[PDB]
Amino acid sequence: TPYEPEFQQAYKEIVGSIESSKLFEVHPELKRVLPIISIPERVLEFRVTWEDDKGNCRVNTGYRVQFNSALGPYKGGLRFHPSVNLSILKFLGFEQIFKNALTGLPMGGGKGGSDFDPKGKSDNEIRRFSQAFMRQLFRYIGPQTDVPAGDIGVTGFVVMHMFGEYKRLRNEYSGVVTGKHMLTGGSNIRPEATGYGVVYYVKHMIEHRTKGAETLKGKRVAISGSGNVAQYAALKCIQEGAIVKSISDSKGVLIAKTAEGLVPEEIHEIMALKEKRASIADSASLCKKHHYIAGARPWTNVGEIDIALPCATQNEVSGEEAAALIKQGCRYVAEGSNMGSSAEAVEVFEKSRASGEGCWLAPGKAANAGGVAVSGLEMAQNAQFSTWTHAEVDAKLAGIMQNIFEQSTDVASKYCDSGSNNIPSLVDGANIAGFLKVATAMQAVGDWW
Amino acid sequence: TPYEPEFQQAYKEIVGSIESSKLFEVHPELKRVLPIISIPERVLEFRVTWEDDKGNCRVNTGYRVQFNSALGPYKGGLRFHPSVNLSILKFLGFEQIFKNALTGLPMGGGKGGSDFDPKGKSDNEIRRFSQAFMRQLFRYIGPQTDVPAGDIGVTGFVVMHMFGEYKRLRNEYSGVVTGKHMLTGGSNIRPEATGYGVVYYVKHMIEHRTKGAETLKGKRVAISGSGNVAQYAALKCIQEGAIVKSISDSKGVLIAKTAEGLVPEEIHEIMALKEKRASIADSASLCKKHHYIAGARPWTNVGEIDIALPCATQNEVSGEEAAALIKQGCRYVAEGSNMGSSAEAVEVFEKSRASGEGCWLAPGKAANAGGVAVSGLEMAQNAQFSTWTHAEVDAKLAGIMQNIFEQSTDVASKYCDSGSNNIPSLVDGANIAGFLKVATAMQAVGDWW
Amino acid sequence: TPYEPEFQQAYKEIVGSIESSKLFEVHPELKRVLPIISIPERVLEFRVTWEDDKGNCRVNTGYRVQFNSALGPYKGGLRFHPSVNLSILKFLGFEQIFKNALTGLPMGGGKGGSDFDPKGKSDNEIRRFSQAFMRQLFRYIGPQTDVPAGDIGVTGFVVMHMFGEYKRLRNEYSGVVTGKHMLTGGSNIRPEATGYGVVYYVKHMIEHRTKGAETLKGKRVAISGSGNVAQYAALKCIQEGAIVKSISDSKGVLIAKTAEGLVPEEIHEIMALKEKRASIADSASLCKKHHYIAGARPWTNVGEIDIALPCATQNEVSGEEAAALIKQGCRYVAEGSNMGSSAEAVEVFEKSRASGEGCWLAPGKAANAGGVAVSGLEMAQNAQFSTWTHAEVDAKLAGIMQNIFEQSTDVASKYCDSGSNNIPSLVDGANIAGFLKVATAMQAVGDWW
Amino acid sequence: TPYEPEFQQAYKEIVGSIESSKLFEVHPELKRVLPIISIPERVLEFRVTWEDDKGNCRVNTGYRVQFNSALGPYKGGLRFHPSVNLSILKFLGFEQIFKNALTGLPMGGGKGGSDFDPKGKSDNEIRRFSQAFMRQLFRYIGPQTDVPAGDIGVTGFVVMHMFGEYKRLRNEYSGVVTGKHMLTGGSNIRPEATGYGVVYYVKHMIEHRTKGAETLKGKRVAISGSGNVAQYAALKCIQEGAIVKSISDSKGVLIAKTAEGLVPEEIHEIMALKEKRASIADSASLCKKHHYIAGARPWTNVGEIDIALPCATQNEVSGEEAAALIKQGCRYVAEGSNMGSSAEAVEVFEKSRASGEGCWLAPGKAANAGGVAVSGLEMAQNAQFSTWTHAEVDAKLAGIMQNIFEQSTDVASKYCDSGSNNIPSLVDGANIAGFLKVATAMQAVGDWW
Ligand SMILES: NC(=O)c1ccc[n+]([C@@H]2O[C@H](COP(=O)([O-])OP(=O)(O)OC[C@H]3O[C@@H](n4cnc5c(N)ncnc54)[C@H](OP(=O)(O)O)[C@@H]3O)[C@@H](O)[C@H]2O)c1
Ligand SMILES: NC(=O)c1ccc[n+]([C@@H]2O[C@H](COP(=O)([O-])OP(=O)(O)OC[C@H]3O[C@@H](n4cnc5c(N)ncnc54)[C@H](OP(=O)(O)O)[C@@H]3O)[C@@H](O)[C@H]2O)c1
Ligand SMILES: NC(=O)c1ccc[n+]([C@@H]2O[C@H](COP(=O)([O-])OP(=O)(O)OC[C@H]3O[C@@H](n4cnc5c(N)ncnc54)[C@H](OP(=O)(O)O)[C@@H]3O)[C@@H](O)[C@H]2O)c1
Ligand SMILES: NC(=O)c1ccc[n+]([C@@H]2O[C@H](COP(=O)([O-])OP(=O)(O)OC[C@H]3O[C@@H](n4cnc5c(N)ncnc54)[C@H](OP(=O)(O)O)[C@@H]3O)[C@@H](O)[C@H]2O)c1
Ligand SMILES: N=C(CCC(=O)O)C(=O)O
Ligand SMILES: N=C(CCC(=O)O)C(=O)O
Ligand SMILES: N=C(CCC(=O)O)C(=O)O
Ligand SMILES: N=C(CCC(=O)O)C(=O)O
Repeated sequence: TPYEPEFQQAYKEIVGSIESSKLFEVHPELKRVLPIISIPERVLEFRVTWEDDKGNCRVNTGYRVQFNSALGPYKGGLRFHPSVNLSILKFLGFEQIFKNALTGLPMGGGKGGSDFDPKGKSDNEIRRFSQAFMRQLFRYIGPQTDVPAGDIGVTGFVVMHMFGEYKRLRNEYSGVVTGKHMLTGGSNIRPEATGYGVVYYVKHMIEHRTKGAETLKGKRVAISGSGNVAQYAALKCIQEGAIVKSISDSKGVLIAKTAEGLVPEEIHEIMALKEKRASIADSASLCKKHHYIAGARPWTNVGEIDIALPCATQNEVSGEEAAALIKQGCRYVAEGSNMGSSAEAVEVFEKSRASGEGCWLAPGKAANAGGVAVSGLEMAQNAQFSTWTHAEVDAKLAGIMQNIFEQSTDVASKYCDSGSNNIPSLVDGANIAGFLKVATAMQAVGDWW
Repeated sequence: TPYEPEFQQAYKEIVGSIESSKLFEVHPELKRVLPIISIPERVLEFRVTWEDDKGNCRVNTGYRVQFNSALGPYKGGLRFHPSVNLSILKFLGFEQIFKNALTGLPMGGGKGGSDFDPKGKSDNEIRRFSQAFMRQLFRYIGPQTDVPAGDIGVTGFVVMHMFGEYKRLRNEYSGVVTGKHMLTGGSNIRPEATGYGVVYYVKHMIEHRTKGAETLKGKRVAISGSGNVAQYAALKCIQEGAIVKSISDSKGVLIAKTAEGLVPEEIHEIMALKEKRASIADSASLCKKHHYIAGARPWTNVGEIDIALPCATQNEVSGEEAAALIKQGCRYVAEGSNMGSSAEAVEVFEKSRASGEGCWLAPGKAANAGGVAVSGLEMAQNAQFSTWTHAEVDAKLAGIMQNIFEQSTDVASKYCDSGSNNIPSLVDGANIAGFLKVATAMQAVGDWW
Repeated sequence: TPYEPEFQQAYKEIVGSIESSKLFEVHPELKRVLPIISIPERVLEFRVTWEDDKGNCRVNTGYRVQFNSALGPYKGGLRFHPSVNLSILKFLGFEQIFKNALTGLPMGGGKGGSDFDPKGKSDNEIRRFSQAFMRQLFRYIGPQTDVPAGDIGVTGFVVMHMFGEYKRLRNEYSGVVTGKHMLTGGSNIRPEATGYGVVYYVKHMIEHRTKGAETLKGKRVAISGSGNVAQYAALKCIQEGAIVKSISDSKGVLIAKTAEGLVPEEIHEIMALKEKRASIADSASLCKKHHYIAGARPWTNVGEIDIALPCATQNEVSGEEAAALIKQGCRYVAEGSNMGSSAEAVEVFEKSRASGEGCWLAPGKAANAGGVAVSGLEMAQNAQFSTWTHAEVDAKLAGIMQNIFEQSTDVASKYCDSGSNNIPSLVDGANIAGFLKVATAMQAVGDWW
Repeated sequence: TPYEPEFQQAYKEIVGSIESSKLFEVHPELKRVLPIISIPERVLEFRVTWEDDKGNCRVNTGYRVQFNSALGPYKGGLRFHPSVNLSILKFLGFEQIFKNALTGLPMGGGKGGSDFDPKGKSDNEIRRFSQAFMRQLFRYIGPQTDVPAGDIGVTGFVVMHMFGEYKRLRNEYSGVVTGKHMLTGGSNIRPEATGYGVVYYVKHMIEHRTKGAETLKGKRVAISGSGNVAQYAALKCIQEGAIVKSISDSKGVLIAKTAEGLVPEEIHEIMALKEKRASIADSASLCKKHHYIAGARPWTNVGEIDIALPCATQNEVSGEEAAALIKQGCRYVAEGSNMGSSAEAVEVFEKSRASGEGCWLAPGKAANAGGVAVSGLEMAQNAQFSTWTHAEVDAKLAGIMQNIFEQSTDVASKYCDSGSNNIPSLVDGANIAGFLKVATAMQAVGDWW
């Protein structure tokens, strides 16, 4: 039995929500599910051998965790980052079970990736790695078996290289991956889906907490990250009349120097930088206009703030940063990143919600579900031999995020207690709602009794 | 060439309708189809070895008759009953060809099952048997090959155990079976579909026979059986304002002691008894309130009656019972059960229709088609990556049953003669309509020339 | 549960040997095997549609009984005869389990065929039927799964058409069938193997019964049948210095009119007749030279006789014929045909052995095993990428038949009682030896416990 | 990157032999192999769900490490022990690469198993677990892909249950596993092979070290373990005229109380105890006759000794025990167990060899190779459709062990230095010989360049 801190972190939060609720008082038989659900159905690791631009034989480790398939084929992204290991991918894959359950679409949970580092690699090297990766993975996936997509380090470029290699090796053209190109079975809204869905979720939070007194307009938002989720979270914020006060990467943070915050052209500039695996610091002009802080996160540096959207990586909000956010005025936190808040930050936010200023955390498995939701929609369009409009997909996305919110608050009211401020735990509601659905389907298919 | 009485019975009725009609005068080439269509495309038998709760090695025989696939993949239920043998399953599978053709959905015909007896078995034993059965069957079925579901003795519990075992063994999540759980690709209305569709069919019969003078409201209905088909036939009858005067099982019959008949809470009580494989006699309270007759069928015991719905098993209405029904006032018979009426009962009812009181039999292959129709709809929802509403499925079901009625009366008028009472044979119309469609598709795919 | 007389006959003889022996006194747990072993692992039936020389759409039923695979892949011949049905093929497939066990080669037991009648068909029609048959069967067989060969009505012509169709459909060249052509993975001695092995077995019988006082030289032999087994039994008899007094077909019997009996040129003439599906009666010259009896079997017509070799079909020796054989001097009977002796004939011969003149029956599952033995050798040569010499295969065949004899007498002495004449039952010894081996392997692989 | 101590231990010893030798001076390009070879080609983990005798849903983790396939299909045993995890199975699978290379047979290296604990389980539970395990593994193995067999906790009973389940699920009868039953493609000598091969290896050690002055006769041997390897090592020792002074299990050690040591009937008694998963302590009579020490290993308790055969598990000889062995007279150590000697014990023995009393360690990857060698021979017999005699297999085994010895000493002389006592390192020679072969084949197939 090995040391898997991130997996254990994610497991402890979920199980804590469940065990602290009335669920096992009402349904004591469900206790039997926990030892079973927490062992993946299957894990694959494989050597990935590839050739660099200098002709050297290179090697990296690849993985696919197929955690749960009670509700559908395994579904979840691929992460290319030098930190990747089994522990991280188990955290993500376990989260993904419950997140996918919340969407209402027929998707099991999985996650995979490699310790391959895209930084410093050419597009040629990345194509070659992608192809080599898929030459290991193809036999273990399929449109009704396991449907990947892109997570950290895995762009449309990578996903599409993988689609191409699968279609060649299996000699079929199907919905094996999502995040595809629009000419090859892609969905409108898929690039935008995660970040748009985070912001949709926040609109439901503001409505509920203010009992309809306020909207997202004029809210000051601190975003971290500068990739797929952060970009479109920032762009949706701006569309909705909110103020984007920060954006960040692994090297530092850009703090807007105007009360109007960052504007769309600036997000597009950063998008172009990240397409070339460059850093925010590499725009001399953005840095001179705004306030660039090498080595820092946004949270303690953004001044007065209303919303925080962690959109980079796990454990990117410390307990100290959570408390600083609240002192700076923050009352809504929604995780674009998977497990963005550290365990200590979760506790700070949950105590605020219960007893303090009422700062309200939406967990990633609810708030960030828009991406995998629109992936499900991509699967549906592929099966239907159809391509829906932007408006059609966005409306479905909005309806899904609303349903996740409603499931979360309904389940929290049924099994939990909100505390002094009467603000239900989105953390507890998402965990319990997702677990109950999966456990029920598991029982039907024979996974436990 | 072996003795297969039930198969021969079912074959003789179908062929009699066809040969007594003008069909082969108009299309003499169709005579060539009969020797071909009546040999199944394929039959599988397999040993099913399993372990009882005492640890003993047990064995039963399993089967899948894949009768015809001109119109689609094989489709039809699985029956667990100690009577099961090849003859019975051929009867059912041959019927199923024509029934499935009538639905208008792309479904071939098949049937399977085992002589395994669920009575006296634990849920644990039933899970184990289900899994063992599917470990024999899986290689011969698939979402575009052969899609089973539940018949006598095969509940959602069994179907879902089988789905789980298939998905594990084939490592894919697809519409391999219908009658699935709502969290795992099930359809709304599927449990209700057969019994609801029987009653829908009867409404068309009353409208036609009374030329719009009467409705189902207030009609006194004798139901046999107490399982999936009988339960929802009884509940639909009550919803429609009819009076349910009986319900039965293999041990006896409950006759209502009030003119109001049985009420929904009583049907639900019986439903709960049957979930535990108990008998009607095991409710002391139901028996004390009503009139329980050990060892009897409803037909001669229900007093005055308007409709008879055989919803248990084949050959459950004798010729003597048919005549007694008519003396008791019965003018509509609709088979929920497959081949519920004995050959002698069919003749009594067809002569009544032609020349007597006008008592009108709807054959199972028309009246009971709602179940496999909604199975087809479940296949469509699975393929579409969609879950339709209850209202949406029920409306489709109603439209299918109406279309089966119209096909039946249209074809009877075209090729047959109704006799003195001008009431077209639903028996003959269903048989000829179904046969013509299948024969036409067979010719296209090369099965005959 | 259907009427399967031939299966029941074969089962009753085997089980009688076992239950009348000490086996279940020594190993009482083996009683549990009988209900399991007697249900085939799998049965396939399929429609076989084909086109005659006049262009008509024709249909026949095909079958493959896969009875037992504890010792190896299913193995056994295909029979084309209008009598064929499931009962007959179950008899043969059940026999084949035990026969294959006796050979010592890794072969399970199965049998298949069709009610297709080769008589009156052209070679063109037979090619077409063969191909159609294999287009149904191919997915259920394979070199390590189920390896057919030719039984009644299935010649090398048929087997090779089937090989060709399999290799095309599966795009591989392997030992899927035995009885192949020498240019396509055939074995030397395979055509001769059954009839040669029968005569080898008889040599062991004469040695044992006469305690080395006599040989096969000069023995007068009555053979029935005129196909693959009879031909080479007759030719081996002649090589060994015995006298062939008869040969027969479905239309009548040729009795030799000389004490020298039939000569090889006459057997070759009949071979050529049977290649064209003609009858013995169609040689005017053979009939004029010898004594042809329309409608008769040899047994009561051959005059004085020492050995009887039933080599046509099941139940071709009545109890009355058995008694007549003994009155005519017969002291050895060896079944070339499967279950050649009727149940009443078996009893006559077993009582003779025990208490009378000492007439000694060798059951087909021992005496006729040479064919499937050399099939196993063909499988070994295919796997090895090798073709052994005639001498090499014949020596292996001889060694196998000797080992079957030794196993039979050793097991009979261990578990049975020979009676007054001290001649062990070859019937009982073969049945018990074969059953013990299969039961032991079944237990190891989990088929029973 | 996780903590994998056993894997790291095994890797460090191998790489130390290689890096301390002249190999990379002669062939510097081989340095590139180490980062590649040490990442498995593939790892599978899977949940194994099963039912205990009380009907409870149980779960365990299963694994198959497919480490290297340059020389053949993956090959190596399955271990059922509550300690099992990925680290242990990687140690074993990495060892297995090199061991399999040394045999000269075309076998890659792998290992798998489960944390399932057979102790306290019924044979029924073990059958059920075995079957469930194989229902997870079957798709990832095959006769030309990955061929398992039995390691700690995996008996013929388990292996054969697994064969049965594979043959059912894949519908083929092939050499998917080795260690099979003799009626189902087993090899003679396979049960005996590991322990016999250890003792064969020791005979070569004595010949070499004493320059032909001494033999194994009369040598006093301390054996640990009491399972498959220990039993047949003890029985071979006795056949060869050596004295068995100990045998042990996880609960304690039996020290012989006579100078004649243990006799074959005593080993057979222990064999029967271990078939029932009982302990040595459970024989009151053995314990009363001899000297039983609860909680102890043999090494410091056996008195004067010449040979030590660790035959239980990894790290079962401490550095202190190694030094005590030498003080007690031990001059030969041969590992029946994989990595039986701790790292500290290896160093004690290698310094003795180099500079001290000349105590000589043979590593498991050489000494214990007889088991997988005879597995390879079982694969060859299966492919050939043949069963070789005991004598034939034992002669091949003896020839393999001699060849492993010769390869080891030849390679040690070529690339290493023996030290003062002129006794070549069997440790270094096995590691380098095995690595060079695998690296060469890897290069040919494109695994590195
Ligand atoms: N994409 C989806 O559909 C989706 C859906 C749900 C949730 N998520 C989650 O959203 C987060 C971001 O994913 P993405 O798709 O936007 O990936 P992305 O496009 O690769 O962007 C990741 C961003 O996070 C930063 N980052 C990554 N790892 C970091 C680390 N260890 N320390 C600090 N900064 C780090 C990167 O910095 P650099 O630019 O300096 O490299 C970059 O700005 C992840 O937690 C992911 O699991 C993604
Ligand atoms: N389910 C479908 O979708 C479907 C569709 C079309 C037609 N059908 C037909 O409808 C009938 C009932 O099926 P079901 O799904 O309702 O099965 P079910 O749930 O198993 O119920 C069967 C009922 O019939 C009784 N029964 C069964 N075999 C009997 C026999 N030999 N003698 C007397 N009573 C017997 C049972 O009595 P106990 O409760 O005492 O056991 C029970 O009340 C069958 O003819 C079936 O083929 C079913
Ligand atoms: N071939 C093998 O390797 C093999 C091995 C072991 C045992 N057997 C058994 O040996 C017997 C003969 O097989 P075979 O391969 O020699 O077949 P074959 O070449 O087709 O010859 C069959 C012979 O038996 C006659 N016959 C068949 N069915 C008959 C019936 N119902 N009534 C009377 N005569 C009948 C045929 O008469 P016509 O010539 O008039 O048609 C013909 O002479 C069978 O019992 C078979 O199962 C065969
Ligand atoms: N079998 C093969 O072909 C083969 C080939 C090469 C090498 N090996 C190696 O040989 C060794 C023994 O394998 P085997 O096949 O003989 O297994 P086995 O039949 O299961 O016997 C294992 C023996 O070792 C003892 N044991 C196991 N784990 C132990 C632990 N953690 N602490 C102390 N004692 C322990 C057991 O004690 P209990 O009886 O108390 O349970 C038993 O006496 C292993 O290292 C294995 O990898 C086996
Ligand atoms: N990266 C994902 C989802 C990938 C997908 O759309 O399957 C996530 O939910 O974190
Ligand atoms: N039990 C069935 C139908 C099963 C199905 O829905 O395929 C029937 O039509 O009798
Ligand atoms: N016809 C056979 C054997 C066919 C074969 O060689 O597999 C028989 O044993 O009856
Ligand atoms: N248990 C094994 C070998 C298993 C096998 O024979 O494949 C070993 O070498 O440790």
